[PDB]
Order: sequence, then C-alpha cells, then structure tokens
Amino acid sequence: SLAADPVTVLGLGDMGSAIARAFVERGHRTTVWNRTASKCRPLVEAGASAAATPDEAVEASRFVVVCLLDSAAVDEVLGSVTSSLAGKVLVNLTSGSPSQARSNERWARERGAEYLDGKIMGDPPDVGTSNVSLSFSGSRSAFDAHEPILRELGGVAYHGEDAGLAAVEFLAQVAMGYELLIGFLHTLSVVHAEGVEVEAFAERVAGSVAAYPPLLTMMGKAIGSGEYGPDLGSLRVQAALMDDLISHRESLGVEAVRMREVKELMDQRIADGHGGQGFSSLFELLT
Repeated sequence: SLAADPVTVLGLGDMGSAIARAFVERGHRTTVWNRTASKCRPLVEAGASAAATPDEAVEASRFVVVCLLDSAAVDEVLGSVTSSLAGKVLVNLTSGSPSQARSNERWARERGAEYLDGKIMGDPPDVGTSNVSLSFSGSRSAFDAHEPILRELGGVAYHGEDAGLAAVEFLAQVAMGYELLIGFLHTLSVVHAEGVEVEAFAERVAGSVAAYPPLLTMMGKAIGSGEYGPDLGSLRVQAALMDDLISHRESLGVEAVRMREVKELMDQRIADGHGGQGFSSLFELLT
C-alpha cells in the first residue's frame, strides 16, 4: 500500500540500472528486465523485482521506462511484447533520432499506450541529483500527469507535442558542442605553430568561452525578431578582421575552413547592403 506508482524498467545497462535504482529508492514497486538476466541481481537486492521476459515486465506496471543501448535494441525488445499495452505509459529514454521517436509514438498509439520520449544529459552515477537533466517530448497531458515521477531522475523540461523534439534538442546541443570542440583544436594548432604552450592557452580559452552565453542569447533574440545590429561591431569591421585571421593561420599552414566560410558570408551580406548589421544577420544567408 505505497503511494508511489509501480514502475517497469526495461534495460539494465549503466544508465538503466541507475534509473531503476532511483525508482527503487523512492519507494516504487519496481520491476526490472535485462537481456542478460544476471544484471537484475543487484537491482533485486536493492528492492526491485525481476522479470524473465519483457512481457512479464510490462505486465507488472502501467508505467514502463525503456533505457536500452540504441534504437535497434528498443525495436527488438518491444517487438517481443505479446501482452496488451493499452492504458499504459511508455517513457523511452534510449538514444535515437527524431524520426525514430515519432515512429515509436505511432507504434504505442496503435496499441493504446501513451508515449513520452526522453533524452538524458549526465552520467549514471548522478541520476536522481541536480547534475542530471532530462528533456521530454510527446503528449503534454502525459507529461503533466507524470512529471513528478520524471523529476525523481533529475531536472526535467518539456519541449512540445512533437515526439521527436527531445531528440532534436539532444542532437543539436551535442552538435553545437562538437562545433566548439573542433574549432578549439584548430585554434590550438594556430598557437602551437607560433610556439605557445597549448595547456596554458587552453585555460585562457576557457575563460573567454565563459563570456559567450550572454552573447548567444542576444543573437537568438535578434534572429527571432529580425532586428539586426552591430553585435561584435559592424560587418564591415568584422570582415576586414576575418581576412587578417585567415592570412595569419594560413601563413602557419593551419586550416581555415570555417574562417573562410564566415568571411564569404560576411562579404555577401555587406554586398547585399547590410554592412552595418552584425554577425547574427548572417543567419539570413543560411536559412
């Protein structure tokens, strides 16, 4: 007679085990399943119950959380289900594409189940703390009714009705990080060719990057409204600076793919009569 809802967790990898542990510690009657059945033993010792098949696992609860390796693993496990999922809520926290999340929603709807797609930012040891954040998309009614359960895993945010929006958010944020990181490596190449110690320079880059979040928010506001101004100076001033940037790094034998790309966009926007605007206005040339 516990006030916590029963929960089923499919998948006991590092993340899935941490999610199952969080539910067990919160008093939920937790039923777990894993392709390798032996991985259930530590969860059972913590207070969970094990299931031999995914069918037995989903039959134990209305709330089913899927945390497997990838989308192919989700298709195989859910495809082995022969029991009714009508009236259940399926929360998929497995990595995957926006198209796959949208397909999963249709698969659940055909079976009478509600569907939420979630994406996790953080490490399994931090599940249930403020160092893990989760993005969700799908039916708003399903999110609102189960948000207190989801926030037991960490910080939670809802992105919209489109079931693929959480996957869009995840892939876009990760891509942005790799844009930053590869530009970081190429910048280290420039200073290394000049005899600068890269380790100390990297720490100085870290301090410079910390001042950019306020600039990114402002650029998003200018793009969303269409009011473009000289953010980092006029485009005429920035374009002349870009040529100096390209000449210096190329004189050292270092690549300049993004620097030359930015210069071409700046020159086009200036030629279009918008030389007094700023960097954010280059978005009009991309989309």
